[PDB]
This record gives sequence, structure tokens and C-alpha cells, in this order.
Amino acid sequence: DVSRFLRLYLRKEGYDFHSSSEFEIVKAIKERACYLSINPQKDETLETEKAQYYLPDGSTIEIGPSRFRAPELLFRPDLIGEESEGIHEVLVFAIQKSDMDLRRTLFSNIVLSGGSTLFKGFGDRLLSEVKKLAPKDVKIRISAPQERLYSTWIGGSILASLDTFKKMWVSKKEYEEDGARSIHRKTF
Amino acid sequence: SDQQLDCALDLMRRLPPQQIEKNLSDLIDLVPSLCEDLLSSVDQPLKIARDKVVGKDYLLCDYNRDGDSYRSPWSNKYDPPLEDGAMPSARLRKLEVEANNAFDQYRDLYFEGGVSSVYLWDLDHGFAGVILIKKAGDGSKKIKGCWDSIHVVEVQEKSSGRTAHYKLTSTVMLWLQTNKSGSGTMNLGGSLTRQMEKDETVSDCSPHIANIGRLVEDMENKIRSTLNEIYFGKTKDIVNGLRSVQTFADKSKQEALKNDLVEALKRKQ
Amino acid sequence: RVSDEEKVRIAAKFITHAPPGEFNEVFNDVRLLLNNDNLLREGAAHAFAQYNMDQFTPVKIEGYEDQVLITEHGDLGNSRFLDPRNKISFKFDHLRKEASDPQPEEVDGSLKSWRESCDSALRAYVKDHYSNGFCTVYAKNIDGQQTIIACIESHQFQPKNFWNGRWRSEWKFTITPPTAQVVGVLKIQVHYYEDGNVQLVSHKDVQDSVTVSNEAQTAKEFIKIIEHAENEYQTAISENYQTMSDTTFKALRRQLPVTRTKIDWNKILSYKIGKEMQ
Amino acid sequence: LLTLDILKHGKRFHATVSFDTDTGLKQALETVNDYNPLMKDFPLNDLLSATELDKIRQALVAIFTHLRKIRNTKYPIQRALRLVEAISRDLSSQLLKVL
Repeated sequence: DVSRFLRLYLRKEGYDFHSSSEFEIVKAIKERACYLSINPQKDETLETEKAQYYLPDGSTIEIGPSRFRAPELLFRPDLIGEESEGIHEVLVFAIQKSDMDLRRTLFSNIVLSGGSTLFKGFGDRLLSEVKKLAPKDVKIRISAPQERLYSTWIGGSILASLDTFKKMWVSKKEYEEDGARSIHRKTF
Repeated sequence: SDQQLDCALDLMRRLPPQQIEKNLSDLIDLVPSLCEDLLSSVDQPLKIARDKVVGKDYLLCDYNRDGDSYRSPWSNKYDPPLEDGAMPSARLRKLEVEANNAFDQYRDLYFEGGVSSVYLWDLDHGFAGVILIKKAGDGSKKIKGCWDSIHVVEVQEKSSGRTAHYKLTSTVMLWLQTNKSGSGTMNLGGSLTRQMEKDETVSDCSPHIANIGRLVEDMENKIRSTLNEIYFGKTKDIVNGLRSVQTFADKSKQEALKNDLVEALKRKQ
Repeated sequence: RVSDEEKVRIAAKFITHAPPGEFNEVFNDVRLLLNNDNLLREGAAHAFAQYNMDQFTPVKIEGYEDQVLITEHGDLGNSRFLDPRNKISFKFDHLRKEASDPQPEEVDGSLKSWRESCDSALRAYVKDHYSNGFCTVYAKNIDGQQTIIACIESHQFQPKNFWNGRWRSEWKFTITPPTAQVVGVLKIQVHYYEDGNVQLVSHKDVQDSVTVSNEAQTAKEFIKIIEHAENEYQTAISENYQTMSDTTFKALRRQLPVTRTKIDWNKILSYKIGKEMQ
Repeated sequence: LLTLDILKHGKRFHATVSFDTDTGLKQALETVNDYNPLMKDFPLNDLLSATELDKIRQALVAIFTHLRKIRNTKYPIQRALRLVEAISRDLSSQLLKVL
């Protein structure tokens, strides 16, 4: 969706990309030409260096302001026009809707994963946002391993390689006996 | 001397729950011929033992009191060294070690520490066990508490088909203190006991132990709840009913208008 | 086998811990048990004297309809507590719970002005905040010091509702004129046993002072310190009861686990949660 | 063992641990070893060529005294009863030809 909103901003820049096999080029631009501004507004009130971009075709696109406001969507889904929340609010609400006896432990252990957590200045902006929402003088700690793209897979490799996985799965026989209810029963 | 026993039980009933052990020993020191007649219905705290070979803890009651030894469920050994005790069924020994495991999980989830134990024994068409849980307050903290729980459970398994009849009897022997500045010292004793019985279907996903776990969980939730609201609120009501904070003749005004509205409500009947 | 002299300490231990409003029942369960009324006669008689001198026992005065309190701080031996109100001496059967000999006590005169002064102010106070309260003020020239031992007691003995409770309150109005370090104690014992057993035992070691300025000023000012500490203490106790589901009990046993969900017994028993992995 | 080393060196612990746990060979061998002295040197031949009843008397006592070592090897109930009936089967066969 960040790529989609980036496509909209590229149209507003003047460059049009609307083919389905061109939306992928928009993803490539998101993966190698966007960053996250620390100050969300102070940087918007300035004219950046407007770095270029080489298409597979061989053309040239000067982006400009459409590179930091594009992943800004994750922290404010008002730009897409939606009453949802940012990432920081998802973390703070996920922590605050828990037992009050575990908040400090959760703030001291935050792990990022997923490819969208690879933007430049992502973790730093997340720290700033969480500090603005967490209570005062609570150690906030965001970890960010080097395998955020492979976090869920490596975790699957560790989990399924254990002897308890034999008792943790659902056998085919069981599925033929009970059905889908067996899966919802043993969903964890 | 049967009336003497009835008055003795009522004396323990009204005895202060701070010195249950000492005063129970004193009452036994009166008529020691009635001693192990009282140690069956007089609730007292538990005794912590120490499994030497495993490095765990296990509580003491009459069900683990094999002869005059105690069957440590972490080792299935008797302490004092009685090599003539009544070992449980090997089947029930495996069921008991998983029982101790599940209740360690239970204890860790609600009590966040504390000591627990689950012993077992037979029945013709089932089996029966006891569940001991003893949580002393945080010694580092000033709250000197001591949660004590005993759960007499009797699994009356039916014929076949894996449906049972789970009879359960519980007991909670609370203990509390706070050295708060607003209250000085606020000691708070207390004890409960309930019974419940359900016939939950047994299955490969629903073993007996899981049914017992749900019953013990629900029972303790009800007891802790019931205590906190009913009994403790009742004590707060008693202290408020004794002495009121509002000055009298002001309460006469509010009670005056209260009786006025009493007449108003019972006026349009 | 246990001797007879230890039975005195046993009966003393059972009477000195009897809850309010339940003394007679402890007496029945100790009379039908110790089997020797002579042993408990002497030993338990001293225990009765203690249990009735310490807990500010409500004693009825048939002559003036006052229902004075027997406080430890006043006696002349054979249950001869000196009633400060009406200046009458009296005997009292600790068991019959009926006083005797309302002889007009020829008090030596210690702080009788302060006695009825602070007593009067405390009568007003009791009639203000105590429903079934009782005041009694002991005036004494204790060890070369003039003091007022104002005592407050309220209770409710409702056996049909399976509960009791006896607000007891003492205020040593130390008449140390330049600095009356009014230090007393407000002990409370509440019992409730409907389908169970619950006992509340508390006390606040109140410590406060004021210069003995005048008599009426320190009488109502003594009431000011009293109303302060008592409103404070009762309110604070109520809020301790308010913050108990989440703090005290959570020190003992949480209502719900830290995961805020029930227990999937099927999960724990079926497989190990991953506790083996760290 | 070389195949097992391949699966261990290739970080695949499944077949390696299951080669000893999923196979009930370990528990089968331990029960086998529990019954191993009990099955070696069994005096059934004393019952085979016994036509005289006195030979059968001493033979029966000998076989049961050798069978007395089932106190230390956990012998089952119904298994022992069918065992006894098997002993009586051969006793009957011997007596049939004896008559």
C-alpha cells in the first residue's frame, strides 16, 4: 500500500506508472529511493536535492518530495484517508492493552520484522514516536535484526525442527476425522 | 466426650487464624486421646518439605503421609526413609508427574511463584487426588501474605465412553498484612471451603487432568472473587456501620429526608 | 500427659484471643472442655480480668443509665474500678457481666475537671460519629504526671447475622501542659463467619501533640485531633479495602494471569509451550 | 552410521533422533534382556523324555524352581496363567502317550 500511495505521488510529480508490470517498478523505487524523515514537517517545508532514478528502460526520474512523504503513510494513514493508526500507535496500543505488570518488560523488548521495516531512518523515527507516546522515563528498546525479511522463516526453521513439533501439528488422519474444527481446535 | 469434640471444633472455628498451628497443638494437648480425630477437619497451614535428590519442594498433608513418611512427587520416594510405603499406581505415577507439571504451570500463571504439589490415589471406578498450593507473600515486600490452598478432588469415572463425574472439594486459607501509613497495620485472616461437581466428557483432547484443571481454576477464581467482594466488603461494611464519618445531626438530616422519601415511595402504593 | 498449671496458661490463651461478642461461647467451649472449674476459676478469672480490662468492656451502671467502660487504667483490686462519671466505686462480675456495689467513690481528686471536661467534649464527639459509642475518661496523677485517658468504644454484636466488630479507641491525653503529646491507639477487631471465617485486626499508632492551652480549648481541640485521626483512619481503612483486588491479592494470587486469558489445559498437556527453548 | 552422520552433519536431527526413539528397538531390547536369562536353559527337555511318573515328579519340581526367577523379571499375570496351562498341555500329552 505504501507503494500504491507512492504511485499516486509519482503521478502528482508528473511521471505516470499505471501498468501492472510497472507497479513493480514503483516497488523497486520504494525499495531503493525512499527514506524516512526524522522531523515529518520540517523536511516537508524544504526543497531537497531531488535525486534522480534510472528506470529499466533507461530514462531518468527526479523524485523530489515524493520520497519521504511516501513511507510517511505508515505513521499517518490520513494521507490515504483512513481512520486507522500509525505504526507507533499500534505498538503503544498493543502494549497498553496488556497487563500493567508487563509494560516495562515489553518496552524493553521490541523486535522489528517484515520488509517494510527496512526504510532508512525507520527505527530512529519509531523511537522518537514511541517516546512521544510512552510514559516518561521508561526504557524503550527497539531491536532490529539483520534478517527482518527472513525472521518468520528462520523462526519456522527453529520451531519445526523440534521434537515437540510431532505433537504440535495436525495429522492428515485427524483432519479426515474431525475436519476444519480440528484445525481451529489445535490452532496453537 | 462427643459434646466436648463439638465445642472443640467450634473453638477452632472462632480461633484467631494467625496461630492455627500452635493453638491446635494446645487443644490437642488438652485431650490427646482426641488428637488424631481433630487432624481431619481442622484447617491449618501446610508444611514445606524438601526433595533432596531432585532439588524441588513438595507440600505435606495426610494424602502424602504414607505411614509417617511423605511421598515426594518429584522423586516418588518417602521421607523419613520408609521403604515399605504405599506407592501409587505406575499408571497413576505417570499421571501424577504430568499432574504436578500442569499445576506448576497453573501456579506459575496465577501465583507467579510459590510451591505446589499434586498427589494421587485410586478408586474402584476412577481415582482421586489432592492439590496443594502454598504461596507465601513477597518476603522482600511489606505485604506479609500467605495463600494456602488444598483441593480434594475425586474422579468418579463412569463405565466407559470416557465421560466422568468429577467431585471436587476445595479450601483456601488466606493471610494478609500491610504496614501502610494510612492504616498502621491492617492484619487480615480468613478461610473458605466449597464443593463443586461436574460431568465433563473425557477425550483425547480433554483428559481427566484437563477437566480437573478447569475445575480448580474456576473454583479458585470463585473463591478469590467471592472472598474479595462478599467477605471483605462485608468487613468494610461492618467498620463503616460501627462508626460513621459524617457528623450526626447531619445524618439526621439525610436520614430525615430519607425517611421522607421512604414515606414518598410507600405513599403512592 | 499435661499438668494442671499449664492449663491456666492454655485457658488464658483462649480467653485473651476471644473475639468481641463471642466471649460467652469461648467460655462454654472452655467450660465443657477443661473439665475443672477450679483451675479455670483462678487462672481464667485473671484472664477474664485482663480480657475485660483491656478491650474497654461495656459495663452497665444501674443508677444513672450511662453504661460506662472498664478501662485498665482504673482499679482498687477486687474489680474495684473507679467510675469517673458520677464518682462511684463499683465491683463487677466479669462473668455475670453485671456490676456491683455502687458505693460513692471518694476519689482523691486527680484531674476531675479534665475528666468531665474532655469527657463532655468526647460525649459530643461520640454522639457525632459513633452510633453505639461509649465514652469514659480516666483522670490520674500517674507517676507524678497528670493525664487523661479518654477511651472510646463502639460495637455491634449481631449473632443472627454471623458477625461482630468492636471499634475500640484509646487516647492518652497526656496532660503534660507545655506539650500534650497525645499518643494513643485505635485498635479494631472485626469478625465475620457467615459460611466461612474472616477476621479483621488493625490498629493505628496515632501520634500527635498540642500544647495544653486551656481546658475547653484543649477539650474541643482534643476532639479536633480525635476527629482528624478517626475520620482519617476510617476513610483510609475503607480505601485499603478499595485497593485490594489489584495490589494485596496480586501479591498473593492474581485474578487473571499476566496473559489475561484462561488456561488452555489442552495446550499445556498436549505439548510443551516451548519452555524448553530459550 | 554413515547415513546417520550425513543427516546429522546436514543439520537434520529428525531422522537421527527418531532412529533411536521412534524405533521401539531400545525398549524391546531392554525387555528382551530382562527375559533373556529366563529363556536360556529352560528344562523342558526334562519333561520331554519323561515317561515314568517319578521322572515327571522331579521334572515338574525342577522346572518350577527354575521358573522361580520371575520375581525379579516382572512376569505378567495372564501370561503366567496361559503359561501354566501350556505346561499342563504338555503334561497331558505326555500322559496320553504314557497311558
